[PDB]
Amino acid sequence: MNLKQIAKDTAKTLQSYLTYQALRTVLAQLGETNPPLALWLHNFSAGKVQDGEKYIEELFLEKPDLALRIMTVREHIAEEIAEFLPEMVVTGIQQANMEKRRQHLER
Amino acid sequence: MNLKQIAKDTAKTLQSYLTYQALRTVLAQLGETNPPLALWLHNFSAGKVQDGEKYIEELFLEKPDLALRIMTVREHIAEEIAEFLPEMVVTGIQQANMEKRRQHLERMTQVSLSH
Amino acid sequence: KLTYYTPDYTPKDTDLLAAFRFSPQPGVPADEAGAAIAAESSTGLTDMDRYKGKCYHIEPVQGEENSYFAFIAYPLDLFEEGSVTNILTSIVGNVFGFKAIRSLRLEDIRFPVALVKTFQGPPHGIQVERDLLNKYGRPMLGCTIKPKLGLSAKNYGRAVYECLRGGLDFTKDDENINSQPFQRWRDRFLFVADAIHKSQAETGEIKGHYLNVTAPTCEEMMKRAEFAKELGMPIIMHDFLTAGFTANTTLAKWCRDNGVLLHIHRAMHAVIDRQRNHGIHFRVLAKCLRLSGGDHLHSGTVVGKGDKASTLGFVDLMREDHIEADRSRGVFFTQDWASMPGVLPVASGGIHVWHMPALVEIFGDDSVLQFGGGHPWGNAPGATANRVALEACVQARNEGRDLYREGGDILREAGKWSPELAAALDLWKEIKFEFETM
Amino acid sequence: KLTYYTPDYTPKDTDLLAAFRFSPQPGVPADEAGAAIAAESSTGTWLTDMDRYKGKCYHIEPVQGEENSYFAFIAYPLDLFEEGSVTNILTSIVGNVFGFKAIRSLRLEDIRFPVALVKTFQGPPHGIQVERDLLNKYGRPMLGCTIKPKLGLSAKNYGRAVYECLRGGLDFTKDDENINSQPFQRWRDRFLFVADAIHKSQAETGEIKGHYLNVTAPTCEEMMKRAEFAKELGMPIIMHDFLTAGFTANTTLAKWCRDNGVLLHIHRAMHAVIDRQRNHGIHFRVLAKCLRLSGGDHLHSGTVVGKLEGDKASTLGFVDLMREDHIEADRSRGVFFTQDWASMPGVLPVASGGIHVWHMPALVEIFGDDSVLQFGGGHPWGNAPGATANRVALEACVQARNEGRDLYREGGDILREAGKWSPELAAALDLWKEIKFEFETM
Amino acid sequence: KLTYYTPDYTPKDTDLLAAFRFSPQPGVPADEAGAAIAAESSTGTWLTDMDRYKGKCYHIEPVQGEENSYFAFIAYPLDLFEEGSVTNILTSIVGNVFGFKAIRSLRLEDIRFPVALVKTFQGPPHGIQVERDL
Repeated sequence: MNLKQIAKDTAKTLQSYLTYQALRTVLAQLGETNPPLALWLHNFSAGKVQDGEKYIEELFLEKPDLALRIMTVREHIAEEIAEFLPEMVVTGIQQANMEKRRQHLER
Repeated sequence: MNLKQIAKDTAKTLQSYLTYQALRTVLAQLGETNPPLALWLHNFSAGKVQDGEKYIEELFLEKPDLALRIMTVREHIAEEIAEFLPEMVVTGIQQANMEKRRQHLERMTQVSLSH
Repeated sequence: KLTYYTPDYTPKDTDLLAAFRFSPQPGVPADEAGAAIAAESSTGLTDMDRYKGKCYHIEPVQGEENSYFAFIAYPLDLFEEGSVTNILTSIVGNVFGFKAIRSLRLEDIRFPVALVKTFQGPPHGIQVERDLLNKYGRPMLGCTIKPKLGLSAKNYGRAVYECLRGGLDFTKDDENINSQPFQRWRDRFLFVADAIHKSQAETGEIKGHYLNVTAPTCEEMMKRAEFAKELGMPIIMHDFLTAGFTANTTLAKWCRDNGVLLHIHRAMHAVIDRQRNHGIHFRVLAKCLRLSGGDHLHSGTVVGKGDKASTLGFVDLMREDHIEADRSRGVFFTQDWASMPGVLPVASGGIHVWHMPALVEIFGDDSVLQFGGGHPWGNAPGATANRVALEACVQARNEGRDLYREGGDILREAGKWSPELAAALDLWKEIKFEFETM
Repeated sequence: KLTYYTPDYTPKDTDLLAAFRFSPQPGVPADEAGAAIAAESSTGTWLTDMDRYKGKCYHIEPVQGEENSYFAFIAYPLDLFEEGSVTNILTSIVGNVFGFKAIRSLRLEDIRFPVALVKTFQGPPHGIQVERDLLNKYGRPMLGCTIKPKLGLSAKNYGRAVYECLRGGLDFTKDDENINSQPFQRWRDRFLFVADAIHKSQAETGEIKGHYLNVTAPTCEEMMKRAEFAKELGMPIIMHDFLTAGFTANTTLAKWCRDNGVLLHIHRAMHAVIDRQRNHGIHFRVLAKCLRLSGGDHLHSGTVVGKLEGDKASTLGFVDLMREDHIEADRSRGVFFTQDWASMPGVLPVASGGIHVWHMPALVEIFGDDSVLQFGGGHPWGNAPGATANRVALEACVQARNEGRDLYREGGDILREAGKWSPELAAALDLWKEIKFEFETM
Repeated sequence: KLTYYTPDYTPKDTDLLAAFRFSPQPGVPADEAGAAIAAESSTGTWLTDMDRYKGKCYHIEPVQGEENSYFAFIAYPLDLFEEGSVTNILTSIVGNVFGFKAIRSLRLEDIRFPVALVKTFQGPPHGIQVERDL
């Protein structure tokens, strides 16, 4: 019951988070390339980030080019870092669980 | 493309979110054994879920048993559900992205014919 | 066998050490490469054993397959004293063209203390410079005018004055402005001089502008540098790379002779230091500028991009007297400077005000925070915003506050005292990502 | 709303032009890139008519074959650039645009200097034609050679070796490019003894001799101190590392040379750091047009036979670019824009390193009469015989060409025959028992 | 409480070293002398870390045979000395320390110039090898 929809939701979350990460990449790439558009994008985006899939839908209605672009970026980041996350979140929590238990053992 | 940075962030965010989900697991299970604590933990954690280690530091200052319990729960979660993750994210993103482009192509041809 | 690969040689202190990263071509053994790189950069009646450059350690860069780190030792005799030019020519001249290597990149160099003692270095450097500018206890503010040409020197001069009177310490010449048909250099100098004199008097604070002396010929560069000296200007700037090390080494000695601070702009650096697999990394070049001469050096922005780990490293390298090897920060060998003074790192480009508390905590009081463009109210209020923002941060730190998890508040709070700072912050409605709770 | 990408703009003749090749990052469209590159190098800020100063990106095309690689053409107003200053040209073009986060890689491929700008530079202190009249060498390429080893050799002895060479029938000799003034060979001494070798050998051969003295130094002051003193000795030629020393320092030296009528050899130390990689940096083709402009009479173009194809076409191209007065744009030889020089003199390409005698006929057929064929290291009999060998081989080659023979198809014989007259040339040729591949027959 | 006599300090390579021989006046102990000599030639005044600049007297031994004669070894930070300037080296080492009322006699015996300092001097305009070729 748990793990099935625990992982299901976490996937939808990761999806949304990479979209934010795709946005912040397109921000910086535009930060140098087109300050005007970069400024516009940043202001428009503020707060929206919550849902990644709803965000593209919203951005499509405003400036479709930029919506498309983020889609290709999020796709590129996923394919190129996804395989490596399981070997990091596990060993990141395991490194945090051994370290915090050391603090409790002394004090 | 600064993937080294984008990986370490998704790791720390996923870790901060697997701390939140570990809290949901101990809350629903302790909801049947301690109604007063199921509300106590709900009150204490309200709006503090946005950081995994900022949450644990404050819970160690309150009840060390509750802090270690979440630590082992989030330990179990990642060791279990993390292996299937990447397959889901990518195919998920690609299924969605392909579909959003189709919708864009359908909104493209609807503006093409009206021109 | 090869006498250029000596796997047991322990470096003498007086040696010059170099760390290269290379991919050898299919078939080429690593030891052969490290040895050829050693041979070519050094030498090849043979009591020559003194002068040969030895390759004394090779290792594989973790992760990256077909990547090697080669350490080479050079004797103190190979290099002309005070010559950064000859240092380069001896190290980088030719080793980069080998058909047996797919790519070579120079990561680090340990300049021995005996060689360092033969360079002037910064004409003043951090410590001294403050005593001269009378600025203490905080990083120094500067900012870049925009655009370049299309502004009559009278206006550039008016624009500069707006900024210095707004509460800044420095303003800068757009780096590709030397002397073009519609802004001849001597005019710029006059009007910039006048902008300093006015604004300094009205504020009671030492004001500066990095006048851009960079020129076609050495003769011409000195003409500019010292007419700038004639005006009583406190600081001039130089594009050390596109101009050349020889041309600079020159200017830096002049600067010590005339007590004029030196602002070094790192133009063209991306052509060399960008690519991981090939070229010279910036940490090397940074050391060479410290060696040649310069009081400021653009170490680039930190808060954009790994960048961090590697940047903090060479910031340490251009500031400190002793630097412990620490590979994780990019520091390949321990480095002494033997009381040669440090160069003020300059954080340039891309940064607006929100970055302020980050920039303070990362860089500290010995840095220049350069702010090239744009505040909705003009140059002066922009300069005021950025000053208050900074003052607010220095004090927040000194009181003991956490500039990472508190930066937000620290600015929003002081934001209620400067309406100019208020409008600056208003411009950037921040984005934070929260995951779907409840 | 991007005014930095103008696909219809036809460039004015007085414009500066630049061809970049780039790999755009995932997501970035090509026109966004070319425009940003145009903006940054020019104005870039984003009541006047600024239009004059804004540099325009006027054409974009994808590289044939290569995926994710585009050529970007940009035009620059003549007003953007300070006169005689390559430094400023560089800082304006290559200053910043290479660092873009939205770019995987950037390589500058060619620049069209407008005649109107070319006219503001001195160029070579003498250049090909003048220098022949100065040295009295005509009708053949010029023979030089490098002495090995570097240090670990006293002035008296380096000088001795230089004499041995020049006397053996060579035009030129050169300092190792990392020889300036070290703890065991201070320049003042190297200069004394080299001068002595020239004077002696010159009187003994009855032929103009020269050695490229490396005035490359730490400061402009020091660099001049040496050139000044090489002049005092009546030396006809000095060398300078334009890249590691820098362009400002060079522009200075090249003027001084014209004022004192001293020939100026130019070694491109550290060029490989910039020009090696196909995907990033600046191509040597550009740096050569720059070295032409700043100043210099010779320039190391590297050999064309050690390195293989595609260097060939590209090198032939820029040899033409530094030699001729008008160069037709030819993409196949890597020449992006038609270049004029408005009677600015040509630079002698110098074919350096890794080449021995066997290469001789090839070198002559490729580079022709206006070249300097350097020969550093080694003949079994010493410097002089080695020099003689190389010299006779050359003389034999020129005449064989003038007689009308195929230096590719007949190179072998043209040498073997000449070898029956020079035992030194024999010894050298016989040192290389050459390899040929025939497939199995019968 | 004398920080100018440090018997355990092992000299750095970049240090300047100096060996004095002295006769201490009746009453004066040898360590008092070597320390004063160290102090005077260096800082000598008696919130910072001055330690860098203080010249340390690091070894003392009596001259074999000769009674009332000691060797005093002193180390000097590379930073004490102006470059190429023997004048400054002299003024720093032999400037004052020879006048001490608590000393019968002082003789400077040898100096170890560190390679790091040697490198700041031009030295002989030509020197043996060059001059033969000349």
